[PDB]
Amino acid sequence: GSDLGKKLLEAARAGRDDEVRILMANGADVNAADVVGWTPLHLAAYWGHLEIVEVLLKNGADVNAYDTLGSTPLHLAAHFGHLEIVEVLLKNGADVNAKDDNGITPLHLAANRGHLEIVEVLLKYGADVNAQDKFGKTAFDISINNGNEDLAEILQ
Amino acid sequence: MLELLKSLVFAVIMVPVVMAIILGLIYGLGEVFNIFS
Amino acid sequence: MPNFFIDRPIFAWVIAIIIMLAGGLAILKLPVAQYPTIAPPAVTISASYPGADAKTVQDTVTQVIEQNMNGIDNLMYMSSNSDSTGTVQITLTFESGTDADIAQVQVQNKLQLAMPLLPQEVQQQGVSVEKSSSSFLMVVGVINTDGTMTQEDISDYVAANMKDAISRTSGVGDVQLFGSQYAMRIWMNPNELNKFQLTPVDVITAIKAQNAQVAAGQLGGTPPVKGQQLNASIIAQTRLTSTEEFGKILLKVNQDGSRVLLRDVAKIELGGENYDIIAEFNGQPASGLGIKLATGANALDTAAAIRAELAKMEPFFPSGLKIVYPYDTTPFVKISIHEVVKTLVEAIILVFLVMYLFLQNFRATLIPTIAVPVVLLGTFAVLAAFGFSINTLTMFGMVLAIGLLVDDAIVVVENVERVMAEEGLPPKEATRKSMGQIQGALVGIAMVLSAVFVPMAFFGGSTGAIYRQFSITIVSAMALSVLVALILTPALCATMLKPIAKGDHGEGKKGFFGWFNRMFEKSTHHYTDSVGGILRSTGRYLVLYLIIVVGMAYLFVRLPSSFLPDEDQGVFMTMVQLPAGATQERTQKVLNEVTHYYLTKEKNNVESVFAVNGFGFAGRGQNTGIAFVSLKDWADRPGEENKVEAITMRATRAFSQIKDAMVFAFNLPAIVELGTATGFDFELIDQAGLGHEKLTQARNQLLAEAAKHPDMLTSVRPNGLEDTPQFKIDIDQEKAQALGVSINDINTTLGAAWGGSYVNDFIDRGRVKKVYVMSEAKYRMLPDDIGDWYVRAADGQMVPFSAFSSSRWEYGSPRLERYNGLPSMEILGQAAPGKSTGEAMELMEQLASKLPTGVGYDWTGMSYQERLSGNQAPSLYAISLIVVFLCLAALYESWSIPFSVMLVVPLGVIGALLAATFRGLTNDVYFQVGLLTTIGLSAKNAILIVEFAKDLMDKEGKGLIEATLDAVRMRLRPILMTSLAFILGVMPLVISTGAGSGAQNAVGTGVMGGMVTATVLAIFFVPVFFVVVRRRF
Amino acid sequence: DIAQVQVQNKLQLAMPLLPQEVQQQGVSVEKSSSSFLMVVGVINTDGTMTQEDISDYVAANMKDAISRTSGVGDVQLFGSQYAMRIWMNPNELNKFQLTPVDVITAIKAQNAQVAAGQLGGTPPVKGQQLNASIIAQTRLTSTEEFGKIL
Amino acid sequence: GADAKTVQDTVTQVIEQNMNGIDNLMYMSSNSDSTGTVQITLTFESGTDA
Amino acid sequence: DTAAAIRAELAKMEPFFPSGLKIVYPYDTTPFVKISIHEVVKTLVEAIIL
Amino acid sequence: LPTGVGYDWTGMSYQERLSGNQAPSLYAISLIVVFLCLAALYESWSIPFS
Repeated sequence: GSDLGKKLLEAARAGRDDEVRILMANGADVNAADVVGWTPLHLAAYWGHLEIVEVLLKNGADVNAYDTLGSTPLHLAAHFGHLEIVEVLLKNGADVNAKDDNGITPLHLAANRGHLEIVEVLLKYGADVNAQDKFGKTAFDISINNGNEDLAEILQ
Repeated sequence: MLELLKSLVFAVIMVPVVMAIILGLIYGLGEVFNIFS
Repeated sequence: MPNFFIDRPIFAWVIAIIIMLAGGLAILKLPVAQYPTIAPPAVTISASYPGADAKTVQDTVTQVIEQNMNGIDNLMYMSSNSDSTGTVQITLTFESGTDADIAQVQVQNKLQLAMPLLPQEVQQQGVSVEKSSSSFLMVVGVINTDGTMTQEDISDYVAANMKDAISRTSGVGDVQLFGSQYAMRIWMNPNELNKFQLTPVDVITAIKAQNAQVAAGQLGGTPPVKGQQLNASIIAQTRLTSTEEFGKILLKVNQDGSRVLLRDVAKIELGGENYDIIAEFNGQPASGLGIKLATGANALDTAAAIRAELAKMEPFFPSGLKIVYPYDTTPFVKISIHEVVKTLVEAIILVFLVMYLFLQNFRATLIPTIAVPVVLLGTFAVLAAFGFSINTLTMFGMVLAIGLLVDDAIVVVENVERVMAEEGLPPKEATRKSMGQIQGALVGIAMVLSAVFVPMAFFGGSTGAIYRQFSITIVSAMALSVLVALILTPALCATMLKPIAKGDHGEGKKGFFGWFNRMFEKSTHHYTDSVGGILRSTGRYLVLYLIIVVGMAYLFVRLPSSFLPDEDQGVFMTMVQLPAGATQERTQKVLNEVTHYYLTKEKNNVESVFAVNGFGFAGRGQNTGIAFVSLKDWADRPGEENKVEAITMRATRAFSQIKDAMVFAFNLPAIVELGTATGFDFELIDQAGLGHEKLTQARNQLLAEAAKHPDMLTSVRPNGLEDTPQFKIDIDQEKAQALGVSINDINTTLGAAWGGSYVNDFIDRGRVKKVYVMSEAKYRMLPDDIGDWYVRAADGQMVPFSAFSSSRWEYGSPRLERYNGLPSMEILGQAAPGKSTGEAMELMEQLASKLPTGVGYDWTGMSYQERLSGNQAPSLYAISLIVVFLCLAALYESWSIPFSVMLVVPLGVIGALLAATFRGLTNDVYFQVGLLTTIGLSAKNAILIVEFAKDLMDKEGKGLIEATLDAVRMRLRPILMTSLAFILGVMPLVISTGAGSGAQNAVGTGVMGGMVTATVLAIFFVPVFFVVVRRRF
Repeated sequence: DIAQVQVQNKLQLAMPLLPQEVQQQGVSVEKSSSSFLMVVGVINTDGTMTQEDISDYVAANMKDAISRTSGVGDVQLFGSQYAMRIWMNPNELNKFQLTPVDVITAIKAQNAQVAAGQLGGTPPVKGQQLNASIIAQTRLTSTEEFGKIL
Repeated sequence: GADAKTVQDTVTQVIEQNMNGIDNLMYMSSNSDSTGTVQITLTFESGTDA
Repeated sequence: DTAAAIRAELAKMEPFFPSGLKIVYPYDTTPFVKISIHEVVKTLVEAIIL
Repeated sequence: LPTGVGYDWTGMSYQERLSGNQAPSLYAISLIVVFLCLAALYESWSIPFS
């Protein structure tokens, strides 16, 4: 893409906030995409950068974006143990019940990794537990396979 | 032939030159130390 | 001893002839090389798990091997690098002086006891063990310049027609190949496989079945029947030998009756077995032969023989094949060594000229020009005996020893001529007298020079080897010099020297010489008067001496250290590193851009650009590339702007204007088995449990904390690679079983399609080549091409990958690295201009001390050496000083007189330091050896002055001042002769611009400065020290 | 050294003939003496660790480093490294019509490290602007991941 | 179970290439039989450590 | 020398030990070989003095 | 013989050949030293020729 978009992608994946603010001042494409369809939000959520997620959602960052397979920043902040980033993306208009190109939801991931606070704050804002993957397994079957009992209890 | 001659001439030139330089340094330093004594 | 030879000149001539013959035989029977074995021996275990990810190999191969790398002798450290291309490189570095052969076999056996623990794919591809220290001598190129024949055809022609010959050549050890020979590539199409309800597993099985070999037996074999008259070996079906044979392979028979073949559902080609690496010589497809030199061989003759053998084979080459010879560094060796030899001859000539200017007689100048060659040939013989070679270090040591060789002969001859002119004696008794004066001083001089030059041969590491070369060659030269001066030189001074009456010292002989005599006499009188006036009050000068010492100390502390100077070897390197998720088309675009820059802007200083796409010095991938730039001969690059420093600077400034790339240009360093040798290499390790992410976090934290001290650390960078995207596939087994699909078939399909699979071997034109099976590129390019791949279920019903794949994106590392069996991340850095590496290293230790728990640090490369060789110099030089003091106390029979000789050191050290600070040099190795040389020569002069003074005060009963004055008067002439001859023999090395300018200058600058300063100051200060010491004691 | 070399050269000539169950464990050829130079010991003063945990720490973080220090010929660990111990039960196996053979095939299948190639591999097409290494399956790392097995 | 030429091409000519780069070597011979058995014999100079 | 290397390496891996893990030496033939030579040297010195 | 068909010696023959090529020098060297060493024991360049 453009020079400033690439530099902002680099900054976000490295985790430099001052450079991010600067590139934002010069009018950088906050929706700049990588070659795999990722964005600064995807990166700051993967690597757990919080201040950058705020700085981005304040300068007009698309929160319900999607890559070449349908993984929004929620799918990433969900199964990496990121609570603040999930709260932020949710308080800014994130589809808490989106889907990938394979029929996967943030609840599936938070259940696979055994996270609970993420599952809690997702259920709070309308996380449909009864959504079916492309194979026919909802978060309940995932919890039962993982052998996690408190998660299954929260899910029932 | 060419190299040997060229180096020999370079020597024939720079030998007394450096000898004069060294003897003049000795002269100057001896004068200095005569003044400092 | 000398009186045994003054009466027996022929025995001395015989010894000299013996030495000359030995040295000649050696010269004819010696290796030749740029540098000796200086880097510690290393061995690389190299492996390849094709179509794998760094984590896969790191888990399946590297951990295993590292675990079984136990019970090896003289192991110094171990590193490992695992790439996403499937390759693995484990590098074991052993102590110095370790006999790399036994270590190589040790590691090869400990590995052979681990092959059964690796998967069949690594065992099939083959694990190799190589010697990594020894770098390449030359690289041979092969291009087409004709109807385009892919680089694979060139690599095959090389491996089949230009490798056996190049390896049979003399001096050629290992011969490595860049490309790979042919291989049967089988590109399958999933659509034509779904047509006939097939899979890649069926193809693999069919090939394994119909390309194998079968043992049959014999026709009439033992135990035979009674009456049998015929025995004949049986041959069953064998391996196949073409693509057509591979086409007529029965995969199936359709219900209707038709038979399926491979020609239908699989394209078959003769192609390379690996395309990850690409080579271009000036935008032309090329292949390459890497050539290594064998222990105890001559590089020059080896390269000449290689060029001859390659000229032989031009007739037998297809139209459109020419060798072009990139990366040939033997010319630099030739030029450097020829220049050193030129220097030796010029010194031999300047000795003649100086002795003629000072003595005015041909028969006396004939003497030194007979002795120095003898000593040089004897040194060559000693090198041959001790198993050494003719290289830069040895020959520069010889150059620096020329000064002492000249000094000895000049002293002998001049003293003899002085005696003959003063006392009117004949040559024989004059020589007896001179030798009686000189022999003890010469022996003490030899032992002092030994004490000075030997202890440097006990340093530890890679610098120890350099110091060893210098020390051994110089000590051999000095010992032979003293032997000659005590054996042959008197025998010649007693026969050649023609008598001259007394009172005829030079007064008269109108002309330039009759003028130089009187000028030198005037200068001698003036210097004697100045010394006499100095000796009236000495305290005025014991303070100027402390001033000089303090200046020496200040200059020493303000002199930046170093290892060796960068030279212009005729070649340099360019490095290309794109961003994370790049391809090789983009890298080849960038490399063609670099090639155009070099062949257009620097068209006047460049001959070639060998661009290799896929290999960077740190990493292997489409993201990386290098370019060997080979320059025209120095005779065609007149100027400083046309050197490698300037070309590099220009190219770097220009390539700073390239987008989405980090393109640099650097100069091929000094010894290449080593590296940059900044004395700074660092490794962070997770000594307890932590994974890759916390370790990367700690690395970045350390880089941040290091960017806050730009006054001690600069260019702090990691050598590794940063994480990149990975395409994850979360296969599900519930659905795969509900559909009756063998997960093993799933994985085999995935791999063989996208990664490749070594199936079997075949025979082409009398050679065994492999048979790979892969997909046609069109169907591997994107994730959406995965659903295009179907598996065969148990019920005979195809199934798409889309039914169980559940793919995603992730971020993971394409290059993992470990240090001593533990995960690690490397870090490269430098000391801030104005400080030492010890301060930087201590700072980095203090920083690492503030890292999370489970993170430790360790040093590698020169840093490791710099943690051993840092505490040796002072101890060994103290040993030297004490031994010198003892030798001098013995020579003079006094514990105090030696001090008069041990204070003339700064008088040369300060000159060397001034010259180095002016020319802008560093405290490298050559400078140190030159320092020791100047010290030795100044010590010769002081020793002889003091010996003459003492012998006069004892024998002739003279006084202190009269004896001192007479001694300085008698000694001025030879001091000047030696200093002038040596300064003149060194001048070229100082004013040199071209091949070897760096080392030549680092030598000559210091040597000349020390010579001037000592020659000028000792003749004034040594009398002062002698008087003061003889008074206070 | 030469003795070890000849012995290994002769043993390599036999290893093909031994059972894989032996090649996998690992044949070793050492120059060791027959007497214990020293015996390092490791203990826990807090009483929370057992012999197994201490031995695993010793074997993972202390042994491979000491088996390389320029003079050690052999090391005998007075314990044993960790491993996934799978304690089968024949009653619960017959209840489901299974056998250890199935428990072994399932593990050899679902606990694997698969070579899956990469996107944009070589030789690629013209215009490919992407390259990424595929990941299909990895060696498991916990008892939960081993229980998940089907 | 391999013809002589088969061995000469798969084993002998494959191993006879590296050996050319050994130290203090004098000559080398090689034989490839019909029973598959193959032999290579390297002779080094006199005074060499075997 | 080997025992010195071993003890150095162990000192190089102790800081990363968890809480409680301590190293002990219930078998070491090194201290005897040190103190014996030390005693012989003490004897030599005493003999010089006598 | 035809062209492209060369010949060589191995085994005993090899050594034998070497011997024949080593002697001419062996005689020279072994003579030179005697001329020189003699000149040493008896300081003269003539009686060694005698």
